[PDB]
Order: sequence, then structure tokens, then C-alpha cells
Amino acid sequence: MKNFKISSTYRAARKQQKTANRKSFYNDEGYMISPSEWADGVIKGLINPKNSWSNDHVKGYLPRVSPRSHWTKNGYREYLGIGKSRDIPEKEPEVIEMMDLELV
RNA sequence: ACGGAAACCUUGAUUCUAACGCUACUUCUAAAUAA
Repeated sequence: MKNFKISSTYRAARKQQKTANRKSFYNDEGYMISPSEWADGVIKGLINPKNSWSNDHVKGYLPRVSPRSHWTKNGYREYLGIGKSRDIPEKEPEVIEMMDLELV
């Protein structure tokens, strides 16, 4: 993810709701396991330590993500997800079908 | 110059009539956490 970053409000919410202090651990099949067997499996190589845990849940429907910015050639700030992009949209696909009995 | 000679245990008769390999059932559910 380069077009976006973690929002500061979500980071603060995760910080002092203390969700990182209540991690859950999973094995290679994604089944919940205690930290002791997670450590055992990671040491023996039967678990990938990277993608095998979760940071509980942040309460409150907060947006996880904000747009990330960059510098233009003018030295101005600009969102990374906006720009020249491309140009191919056509108009639509008008499929006629002026006979369907539309229910009220 | 045999208690001997001549005599088919033979004739016809469907192991046949009726009966659903049948009943319910979406090749389908879950996307966390991190960035």
C-alpha cells in the first residue's frame, strides 16, 4: 500500500484502547492457538511469524486509512491517488429491453 | 429247442401374473489483523 497510509486517529485509537496488548495467534491453518504453542510452532518452523497474529479490534467504526501525499514538480503537495490516470470510459451499454414487466 | 417270443414308463403342460432404485438436498460459507 503506497497510495494510502494509516490514519492518525485510528493509530491513536489503537494506541490507548491497547489492542496490541491483546493479540491473538494462529497456526498455519488459521486456527486460534495460545502464545506458547504459537512460539513453539514459530521456533520449529511450522508457523510463519509474520502473517500469524491479529491486533484484537478497534472499537468505533473509525476509518483505518487516510490518503498519502507527495510532492509535485512545482514543490506543492498533492494526493497520490489523483492525477492524469487514463482516458477510457465509453458512454454506457444501453440494452433496450423495453418489454420487461417491471413489478411495482 | 433258455417260464421262453413280441412291449419306449410314453402322450400333452411358458416357474407364469402385479411392482418407478424412489424420497428431501443452491458445489457452497468465512476476509480478521497489519500496511
